Amino acid sequence: ADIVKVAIEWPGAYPKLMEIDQKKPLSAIIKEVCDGWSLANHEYFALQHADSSNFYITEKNRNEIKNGTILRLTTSPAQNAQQLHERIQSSSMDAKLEALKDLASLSRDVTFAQEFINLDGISLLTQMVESGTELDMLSFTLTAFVELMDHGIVSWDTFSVAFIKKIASFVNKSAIDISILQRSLAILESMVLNSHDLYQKVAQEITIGQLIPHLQGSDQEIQTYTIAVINALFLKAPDERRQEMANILAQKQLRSIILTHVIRAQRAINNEMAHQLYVLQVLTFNLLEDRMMTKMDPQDQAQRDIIFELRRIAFDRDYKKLGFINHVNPAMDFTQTPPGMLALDNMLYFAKHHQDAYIRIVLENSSREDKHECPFGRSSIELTKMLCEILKVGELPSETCNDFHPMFFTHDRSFEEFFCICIQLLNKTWKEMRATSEDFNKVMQVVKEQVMRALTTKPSSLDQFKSKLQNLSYTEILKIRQSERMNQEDFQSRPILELKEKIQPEILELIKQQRLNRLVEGTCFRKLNARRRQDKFWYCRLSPNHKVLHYGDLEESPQGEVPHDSLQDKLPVADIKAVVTGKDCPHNKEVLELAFSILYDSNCQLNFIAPDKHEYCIWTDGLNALLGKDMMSDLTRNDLDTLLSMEIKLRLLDLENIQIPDAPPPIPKEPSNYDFVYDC
Amino acid sequence: MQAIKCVVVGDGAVGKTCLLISYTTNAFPGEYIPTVFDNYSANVMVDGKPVNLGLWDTAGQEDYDRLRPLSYPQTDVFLICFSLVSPASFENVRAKWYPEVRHHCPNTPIILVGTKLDLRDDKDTIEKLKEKKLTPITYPQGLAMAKEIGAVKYLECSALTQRGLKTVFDEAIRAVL
Repeated sequence: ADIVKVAIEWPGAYPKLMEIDQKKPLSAIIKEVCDGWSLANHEYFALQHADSSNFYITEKNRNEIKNGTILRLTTSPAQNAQQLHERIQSSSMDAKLEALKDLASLSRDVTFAQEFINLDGISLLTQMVESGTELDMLSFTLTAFVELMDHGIVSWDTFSVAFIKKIASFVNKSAIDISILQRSLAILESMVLNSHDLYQKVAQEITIGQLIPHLQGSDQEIQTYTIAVINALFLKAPDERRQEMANILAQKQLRSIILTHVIRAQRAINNEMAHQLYVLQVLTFNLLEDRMMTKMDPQDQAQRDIIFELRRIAFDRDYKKLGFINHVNPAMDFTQTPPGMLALDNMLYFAKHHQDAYIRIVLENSSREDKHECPFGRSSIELTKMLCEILKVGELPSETCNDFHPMFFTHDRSFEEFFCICIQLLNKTWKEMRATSEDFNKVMQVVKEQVMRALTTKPSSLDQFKSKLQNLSYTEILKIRQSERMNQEDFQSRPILELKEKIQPEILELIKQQRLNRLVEGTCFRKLNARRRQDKFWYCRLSPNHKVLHYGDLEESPQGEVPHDSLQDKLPVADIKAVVTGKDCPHNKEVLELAFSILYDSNCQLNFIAPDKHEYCIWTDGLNALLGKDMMSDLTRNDLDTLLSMEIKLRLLDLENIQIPDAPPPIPKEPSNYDFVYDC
Repeated sequence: MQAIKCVVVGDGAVGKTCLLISYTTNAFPGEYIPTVFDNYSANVMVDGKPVNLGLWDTAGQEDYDRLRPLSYPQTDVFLICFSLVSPASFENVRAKWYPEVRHHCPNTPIILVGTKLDLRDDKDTIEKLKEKKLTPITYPQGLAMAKEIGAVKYLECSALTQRGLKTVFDEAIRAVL
């Protein structure tokens, strides 16, 4: 039942074509194959792929075997691990090289790496790196090492301190062979990730001025693994020492170095380096969470002195002109976290580094005794809070995100600089709003809708961020987005398009009553060869009963209509066979597009030339009506759409700000009880 | 009500008898009692030509090439009949009553009509108009024909339908016009 067609090969023999039954154990299959090849000791053998990297097959992986694959019987994973443990330690350098190569090739397989770790080949490679002399061999050694340890069969804590110091020397010495550095950085990153004691041992063996210059290499993989070791030491670092590590990194210009040699480098940023810049970003933002959640002590005289100095720099009530809710004890306005102490750090930065903007924004609202003043204190509090919200201060890095704001890399204090920029834009929007203290929160939302709409443009530096903010309006771009989110979802959403077809025919008939009126009225026309005072123009009309016509003639006139009755008047209407258009009139190419003939009792017909494409729609469509046919012109369809726009408009007046379910919700089971307690 | 000397020439395959007899008995599309002695007649308060017509039917047969010649010399107009299921009608037209017009008068309104207009084109009239391999004549063959020998209008009417009837009777009256 569960069969897979396979060919099994062996050097020096012909392939055996087997219809492997997936219920039979692998051992029976290998025994059958060895018996067909007259090979004794079938238990010494297993099966692998003859194709690409040739993972050995286990009772689990055999399910991935596709039909027609070529497979090679070979030594068992245990036998491969044994021959590799023997040959990778051989005194012959060529044999050891080939063994290390084949081992780095086959170490990606979990079933072989099981056997290889179970013989402490990890220790063989460890000793080879620790005591190898004149150290290609080391590259395959370390590659096999990482492929072996990536399978989680033994703990990383089994590594001796000698190996840790050896790999730390390889990453710590002057630039060495590229592959050796890649593998050493990978081992270092992994051992920091899997063990805290290993991170302790690694942090003392490598310095910042060593992890930084590996970013100076032109190979982007070196850069990825270097910043990977950086972020590993950062994630495994204690919370108290994390700030000191960040200061030590900023002192060596880590930010500007990554700016000059990564984000503005010649090589484009790959996915993994984007992930690594993302985690470095989220941790650098996390460095502020500690100050985000700490409340001020209102009894601490130094913390109140900071408020007093921040008032003195501005003014030179007692706090009402600075904008705090608590006029006498503003420290209370800081006991709420978020933002708490981050708000104060930000506003003291705005006063010390951006003193001009600070004094401008405070003196523009310190003497306003009308209700239009912008309270700087409460605004800065809520603004540090909302910026902690939009950036998600305090979030842990994950594996799925690769995004970063490159702007932060242009300035050492781009966080507080951006704080100053957004308080400037806050008071700008406040003055543009004519808003009051009661409309505070609304304003904040606007500013949020402001900032959240700028970061999406990915500004390269803080000035581009400012320019984007200058471009944003309230809520004009949001109004455009709201008007655009409906035009797309009108037709491209089945839940909105479903009623577009139930009433659509009745919408056409609503048009068609107007077309019946336009039929009863009757309009002018044009007679062919109507030269020499013959009536070129000639009007029309029809009875209310839709069963008798009534039309007359006209002349070329400067003033207008002359409703003079002609002898061509009563043609009862139920007789109309069909109305043809264009060339099918029995008799300047433009008039032929306007030429169309009524066709009724066999040889009795009449030709027409409508006054315009408007009436060319009107007449042919009303004649489709007199015979019940659908309307053919696309102007009638334009009227159809102009209608169904307002007709779904009346309906969206009922489902505003509610997510339109494109997947229809299911009908629940019926109420088995039909005893309505409330009546009809 | 002014009556008129109406002598209705027209060949034997035409059948204007039933024609008149179904119009002016004034009953239905179809059923009217036909008649034998057939100077027929009809009218309307027609057009301020509020007039009656006295249809002078001789025998429609050929034994009258005097008695019919004794119906010509001063007939106001002549109803001159042919048909469509048999092109011989579309030919006798310049051929028989038309000479006979040339023959008694070169002055009066003289016109033509293909009867069997409603009969020209049955799959069975189509069918035995092909078996005889002549044509369920095009009225177009008409519009030439009537440009040709003198149909001052040219028409058709059928009393089964009781139709084309006034249409015919139209200027069959307003020949005055």
